[PDB]
Amino acid sequence: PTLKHFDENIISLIESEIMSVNNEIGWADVAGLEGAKKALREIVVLPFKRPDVFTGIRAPPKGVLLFGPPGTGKTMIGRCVASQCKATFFNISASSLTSKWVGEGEKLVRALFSVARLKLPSVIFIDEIDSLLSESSRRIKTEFLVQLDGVNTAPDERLLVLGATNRPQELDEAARRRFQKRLYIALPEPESRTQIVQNLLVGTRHDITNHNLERIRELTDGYSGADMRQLCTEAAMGPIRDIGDDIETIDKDDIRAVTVMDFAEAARVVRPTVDDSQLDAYAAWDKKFGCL
Ligand SMILES: Nc1ncnc2c1ncn2[C@@H]1O[C@H](COP(=O)(O)OP(=O)(O)O)[C@@H](O)[C@H]1O
Repeated sequence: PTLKHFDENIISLIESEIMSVNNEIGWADVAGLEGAKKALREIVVLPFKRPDVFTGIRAPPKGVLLFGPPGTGKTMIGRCVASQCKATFFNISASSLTSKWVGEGEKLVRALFSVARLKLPSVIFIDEIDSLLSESSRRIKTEFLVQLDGVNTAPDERLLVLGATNRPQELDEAARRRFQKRLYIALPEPESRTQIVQNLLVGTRHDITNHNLERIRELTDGYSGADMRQLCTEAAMGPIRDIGDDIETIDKDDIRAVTVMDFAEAARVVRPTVDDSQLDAYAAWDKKFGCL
């Protein structure tokens, strides 16, 4: 707290639950997405590392839009991107703005860009940004565009706004225009899905074999990484449900290992959250608006 003065509660709200700083966390736990990984590195990381090189025609975009089905790790992708540029991270939802924090919001959208503005390099992550760019809602939704044109008005500032959306087909020309680059973050590849599962099972007693991984991969077509997590929780319930009344007395170590059937059954309960008709409406939007 210094050099600036809004309600001193706004500032705290930022230090407390927007402002974040994570060092040297690479891509860790973000599975797959090689395409997008490459691009973010080219368009944001490299530029933040060498602003002496990336000027003139080699300037980075000030606005990148990540879009795709929900539960594809978009918010963490942002956290890693920030971590590799050794940048101050600012995570914030547009719903937290247009509901949890209204009236106060417009004053906060301002203070956000001010803080960011002096923690350079800074990365501002706005989740569900399509709501923000579509009432006190309008008062805020305006201050926002104000704030974000300013970003396109300071030349040598290492300040990127990173916006994420599950509903890109919901952004008009003037909206999409604020985004030089537009990255499609899509559902886990088959091999990605099983890496997730392996992360999620660490610390849980299980007999999952590589041959099993393959069966799981086989019946988790269309699953997001969030579904995969749902899957694992449900699968882990198998042992739990085999008990009954010993439950309150049983040794946790005596709990049956998680097995492939656990997943096979789990899969029957936990189904993909994305309708095939949507994956197309994404691919269509992407090939006509995305940096493919
Ligand atoms: N590489 C990945 N791609 C997609 N989802 C992942 C990945 N790694 C982990 N997840 C799962 O996704 C969930 C959170 O997704 P999130 O980062 O909120 O995605 P989005 O911002 O696209 O909604 C976590 O519970 C996690 O288990």
